[PDB]
Amino acid sequence: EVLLLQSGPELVKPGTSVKIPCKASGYTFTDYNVDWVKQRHGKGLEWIGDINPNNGGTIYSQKFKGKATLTVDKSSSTAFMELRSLTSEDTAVYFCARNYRWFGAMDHWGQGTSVTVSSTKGPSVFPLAPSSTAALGCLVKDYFPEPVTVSWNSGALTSGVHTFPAVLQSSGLYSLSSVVTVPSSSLGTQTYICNVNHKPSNTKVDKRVEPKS
Amino acid sequence: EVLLLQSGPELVKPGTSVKIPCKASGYTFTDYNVDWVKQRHGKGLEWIGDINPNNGGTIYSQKFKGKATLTVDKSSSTAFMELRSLTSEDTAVYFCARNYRWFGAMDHWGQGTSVTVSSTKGPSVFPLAPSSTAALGCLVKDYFPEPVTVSWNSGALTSGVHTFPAVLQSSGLYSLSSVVTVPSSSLGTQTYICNVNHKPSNTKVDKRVEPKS
Amino acid sequence: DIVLTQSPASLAVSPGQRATISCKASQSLDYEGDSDMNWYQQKPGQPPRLLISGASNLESGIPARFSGSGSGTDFTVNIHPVEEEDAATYYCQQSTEDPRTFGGGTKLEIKRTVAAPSVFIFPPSDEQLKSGTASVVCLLNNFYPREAKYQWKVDNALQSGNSQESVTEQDSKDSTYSLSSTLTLSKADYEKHKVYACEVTHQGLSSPVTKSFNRG
Amino acid sequence: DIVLTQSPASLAVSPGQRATISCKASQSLDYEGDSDMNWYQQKPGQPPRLLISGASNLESGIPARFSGSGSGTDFTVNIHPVEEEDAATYYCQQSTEDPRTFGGGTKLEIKRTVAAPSVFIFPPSDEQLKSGTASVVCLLNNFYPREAKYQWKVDNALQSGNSQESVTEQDSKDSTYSLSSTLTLSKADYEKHKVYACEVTHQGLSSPVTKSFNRG
Repeated sequence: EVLLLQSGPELVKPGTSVKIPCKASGYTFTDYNVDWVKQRHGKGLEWIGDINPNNGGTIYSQKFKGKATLTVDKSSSTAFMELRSLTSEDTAVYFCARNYRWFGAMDHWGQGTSVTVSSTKGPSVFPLAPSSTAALGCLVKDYFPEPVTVSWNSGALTSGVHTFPAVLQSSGLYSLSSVVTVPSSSLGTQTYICNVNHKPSNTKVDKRVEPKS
Repeated sequence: EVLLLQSGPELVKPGTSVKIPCKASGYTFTDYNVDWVKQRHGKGLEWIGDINPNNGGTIYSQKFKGKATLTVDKSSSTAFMELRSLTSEDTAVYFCARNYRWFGAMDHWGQGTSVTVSSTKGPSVFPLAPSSTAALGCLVKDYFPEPVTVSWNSGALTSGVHTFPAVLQSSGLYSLSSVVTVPSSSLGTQTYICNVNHKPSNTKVDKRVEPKS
Repeated sequence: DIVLTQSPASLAVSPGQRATISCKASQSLDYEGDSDMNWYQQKPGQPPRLLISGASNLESGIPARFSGSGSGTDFTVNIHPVEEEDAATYYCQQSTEDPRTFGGGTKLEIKRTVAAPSVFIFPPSDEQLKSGTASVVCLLNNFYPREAKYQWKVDNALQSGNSQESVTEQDSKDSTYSLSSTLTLSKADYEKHKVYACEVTHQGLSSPVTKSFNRG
Repeated sequence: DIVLTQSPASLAVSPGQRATISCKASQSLDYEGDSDMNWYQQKPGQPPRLLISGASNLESGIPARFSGSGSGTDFTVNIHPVEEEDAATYYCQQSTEDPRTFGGGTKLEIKRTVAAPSVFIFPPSDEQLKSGTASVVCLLNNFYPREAKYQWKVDNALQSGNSQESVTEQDSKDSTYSLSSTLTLSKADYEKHKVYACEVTHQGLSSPVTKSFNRG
């Protein structure tokens, strides 16, 4: 019956603005206030504010006046919260909830929308040149978020290729390596260019790998 | 196509006689000899003999003359082997197989009938009297083969009852214990009779358990 | 800015136990005859669920095991009994004054169920001695977890290779096991010693328990 | 009573290897131009399967990897190559004279596949030094089984906590893994040392292999 529905996980850049929905159903909607609550990873619950869907009247917690903007659509039976000037401090699961009003109790909660506010970064791509069958590769480094896909010689080369799983570093950036074993004779002829796709930053980086002088 | 079918695992008493079938199908049957072969646990293959289904003519290995009797039924397209004077020495998987005849090669084999020749034995049933809630039981001992089922007070009593899994002893006989926890007050009134079924020996043994004088 | 201070911060409890959490409030929550105190269970990776609204009123579909409480500055949610499904962070919250504030949360850890073995020793029956063989039985009853080191010790002498053991399939309900070890000897090797015993070790026990009997 | 003596009694072989079994016979099996020598594979808990009838003639549906052989007293079944499905007891059998007799059987154990890692070291690219950070990479390629102890050793000094590692999902076909460890330092902490190395241990290797490079 009573169901509150929020959007899925949002990745968003510092200094922009996310508008989070909340689709109310199985009850009057226009009769109950909708409260909003912020929760950081493994931390506790922070009340943002509530909006009465009837008049669109809003009460905000001080800490969020000028950060959050609570909106609604009576026609679409849906609440909204717009967070601005996004900083890392705003990385959190955000919850809409129905207010019982008599005891001001959040009685039914939304699944919650996990919002992450960081900058998406394409990888630096350094080559792994061989010096003697030999192995060569490129090291994708400092990328956010997952995933990156790596082809070799524009996908022409596929055997010997070990594109490894990604590794999170302290920096909070990912880094994988793609390596390929090849005949040590073809080093003098065949050119080896690894291609690095990263749909998140619309990036495609090619890098020739050539033995050290 | 070519399928030889034998009976499942036989338990049989020393000094009796098992007749093992072999249902031939997907070939002429009356055109190919059927050889018989004995195999003991983790040992090798011993030829018993062969019968030509046409004339019922039989060749036997010396070691088995007077032990085995190879028979057939042309009408039922089925071979037979009758082992007599059964001793433990005859515990083995027995195989029927089709003879290629040109090279005398067993070309298609039966799944094999595992024959075990030992005496089936009902359990001795000793009581486990308590002396102080208290636990009591009976120890089923020296039985062959599995299974034994144990009720308490003719199945009237069922709570507290732990009929344990069976344990093979050096003797080659099984032994389980059935125990039950009961109020230490009811020791002075309620009678505790464990009932021991063993369908293999048509045995049913009742034993009252009563505290030691 | 009403500060609600939950106490304790973290408790570990066994299912079957009664547990109580407490919200102290910087000021009274009592207004117009009720107190606007509400409690939320949040299970890991799930949104919070309201249990108690108004420091007493159970929410629909919340078990009676959960109870409300009091007024002024002192509030208490009680779980009687606790069940394994209760592992969650419990949050207290006021609506007396804007801003609606939450307590710091209380982490409720369900303790691993530990069942000590009921240990019972059993001497051989007269009917068996007459038949020439002696069989002593040590029962470890309803123990959890499976790991359990027991040992036959006849007149303070560690026996070896003269005992087999069976173990029950873990119980569907309480996950408990039972073990039965059968030390077997000759009627001779039996009328030779006095105190037949059985030392049992298990998490559940403080110190190892030794069931023994005399007149061997 | 012709005695067939199989040799060897038990062999352990890797898939990819050629294996040969031998039946010596107490007397010649040669009669009317053929030898009445037959070989059976028996897989555990299955009936025997005939492979070779007449010391040469492959049975229908038996792979060409299995071959026949010779005459007189010397017979040989050959598996070229051996596959994991070949783990079985191989029995030799004559039909020259009644009684039909079997050899003692030869137990064929398929050896656990062991793949040594192809170890490769990689120095940081010029393009990266310019950018201020150094990243050395040690590749353990196509190793089996998973267990493998490697270590970064810079100018014979065990490095620690300055390297992360990723591992490939076990390959569908050859079950091989690959590992890539990325030792990360500052351009400073790089121009400080000379021989950057990487010691690798694995069943597959006789002695630990150390890939190293100079001009650090």
